[PDB]
Amino acid sequence: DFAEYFESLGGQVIETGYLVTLEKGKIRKAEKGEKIIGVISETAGFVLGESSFEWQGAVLKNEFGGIIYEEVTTEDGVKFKRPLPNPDFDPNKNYIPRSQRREWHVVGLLGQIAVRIDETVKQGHSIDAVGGVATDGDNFIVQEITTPYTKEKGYGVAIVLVK
Amino acid sequence: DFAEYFESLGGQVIETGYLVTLEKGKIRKAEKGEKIIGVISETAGFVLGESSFEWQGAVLKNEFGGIIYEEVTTEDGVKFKRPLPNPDFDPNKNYIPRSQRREWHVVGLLGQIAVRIDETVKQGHSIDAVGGVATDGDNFIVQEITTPYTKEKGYGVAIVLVK
Amino acid sequence: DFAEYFESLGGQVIETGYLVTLEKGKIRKAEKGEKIIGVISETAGFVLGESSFEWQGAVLKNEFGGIIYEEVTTEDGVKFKRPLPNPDFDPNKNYIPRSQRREWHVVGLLGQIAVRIDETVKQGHSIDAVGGVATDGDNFIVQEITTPYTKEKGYGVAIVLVK
Ligand SMILES: Nc1ncnc2c1ncn2[C@@H]1O[C@H](COP(=O)(O)OP(=O)(O)OP(=O)(O)O)[C@@H](O)[C@H]1O
Ligand SMILES: Nc1ncnc2c1ncn2[C@@H]1O[C@H](COP(=O)(O)OP(=O)(O)OP(=O)(O)O)[C@@H](O)[C@H]1O
Ligand SMILES: Nc1ncnc2c1ncn2[C@@H]1O[C@H](COP(=O)(O)OP(=O)(O)OP(=O)(O)O)[C@@H](O)[C@H]1O
Ligand SMILES: [Mg+2]
Ligand SMILES: [Mg+2]
Ligand SMILES: [Mg+2]
Repeated sequence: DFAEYFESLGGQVIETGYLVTLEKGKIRKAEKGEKIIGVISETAGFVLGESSFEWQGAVLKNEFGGIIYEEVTTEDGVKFKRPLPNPDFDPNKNYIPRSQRREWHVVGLLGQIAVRIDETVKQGHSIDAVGGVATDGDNFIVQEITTPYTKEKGYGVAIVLVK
Repeated sequence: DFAEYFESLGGQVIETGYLVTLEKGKIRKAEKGEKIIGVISETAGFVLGESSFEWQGAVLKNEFGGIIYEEVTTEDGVKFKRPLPNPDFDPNKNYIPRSQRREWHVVGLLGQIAVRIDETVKQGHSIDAVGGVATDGDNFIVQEITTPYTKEKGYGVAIVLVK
Repeated sequence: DFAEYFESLGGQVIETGYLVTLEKGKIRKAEKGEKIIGVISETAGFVLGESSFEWQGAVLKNEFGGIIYEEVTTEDGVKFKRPLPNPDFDPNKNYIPRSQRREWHVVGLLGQIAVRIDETVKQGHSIDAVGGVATDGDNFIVQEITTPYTKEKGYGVAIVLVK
């Protein structure tokens, strides 16, 4: 799937397959009526927001998150743009990537993503969520149930085409 | 466009430009009312699901399609994770990529994608599908008709912005 | 965000953060009721349509934008496909990339994108657009207001999750 890095609300840890929603700029399990933005994913071929690499703040950024470049002038003026390092930056601090912190999740936003399902979910049918687990409903299109629902497990797994 | 690999229902071959839908976990031409998931595409800059590379099953995967890693222990315990090869795997078998099998299609899910249109389709207007060909309707936004509809050809081509 | 290159309608220049729509196959600021296709973006990790590289026309393309390949035959017939150069192509012309022309914009279509907001926009709430600036409404989900609305500036900045 195509995915993005998001932060869980309580700094929780939402296991893969649960449908997720936003509350105060963070992700949690999705209940009914609530809008499903995606599914926690381990299958993502393309994911945005993994500063992996350097602290997300190493360079300053404008109001729209874009790297602020200073314009440097030289030999009667060859001009080039170079990034504008943060005042708060610390090379004394040691950086841990987002794919190693626990508050950070890979959330799949588009494509075939495997989802936790209940007994209600059917092939060729849409879905809602309660407890973050899928249940027959209004959204996306269930591709195929891949590991069928059992009461002992509490869940099954279907591929849903999230768009 | 941003796209994904899908399998056609009868192991068919759906030519590029046709709008497509799902039936029992596979793709076919899209008729009316049916949900359009995408368009067969030759313009995809980013496509998921092309194992290209190795048999999709070389390594085992959990219930959510994610690579199962075994935890290996060493000199009083340096620990690292290594993939867990399939029992069914055969290095005696010779592997053909998905971009060479005929049941596998590049399906464009997001972005400007060229679509087969009829006489009804107009600029700045939405679309439906019948026969997999576009027809004036409710979905997406027709960017521009690029090769206008003729009865002799049976179709025209418009760029649609699929989202 | 995941983004695409688009051309502005009057060959304008739409600054980053404005919501945008289509009119006659081109982008302009989005007003009310109109469909929001995206937001001008400087944060795009993946963007399609930047020929960067060579004139978009160097090679010929079929009716669906896909590279036409000629089939070449050799020593009793090893066959390979090679691109089919345009009649109109000029190696006497010198090529300027799309990321340097002014009519070409990076439009973010999916993911967390920073957007210009008014006084009305709230956290956890949907949006519409007037003047291309966000205003409380029906679309997407406002993640967090990052630079709060002031009358003196005329706008604030919120992260919206465009899908
Ligand atoms: N001022 C700083 N200078 C350099 N590195 C920093 C700074 N603040 C935090 N870090 C790095 O970030 C990690 C822990 O802080 P944290 O990443 O939670 O801050 P953050 O700015 O909110 O980033 P994120 O949004 O990725 O959580 C450490 O790996 C540390 O190296
Ligand atoms: N058990 C196996 N071990 C190694 N390679 C295999 C195995 N089964 C199939 N293949 C490879 O897959 C190709 C044909 O089988 P096929 O790919 O249809 O199986 P599949 O597992 O359904 O994969 P896909 O979902 O890509 O079709 C051949 O290129 C062959 O090398
Ligand atoms: N016939 C041609 N042969 C080679 N290069 C060309 C040709 N026409 C335009 N260009 C290149 O394109 C740039 C200016 O023309 P322009 O790109 O607007 O044409 P275009 O085909 O509409 O491309 P785009 O859709 O990117 O605007 C120059 O950098 C020039 O090198
Ligand atoms: Mg943080
Ligand atoms: Mg198969
Ligand atoms: Mg042009």
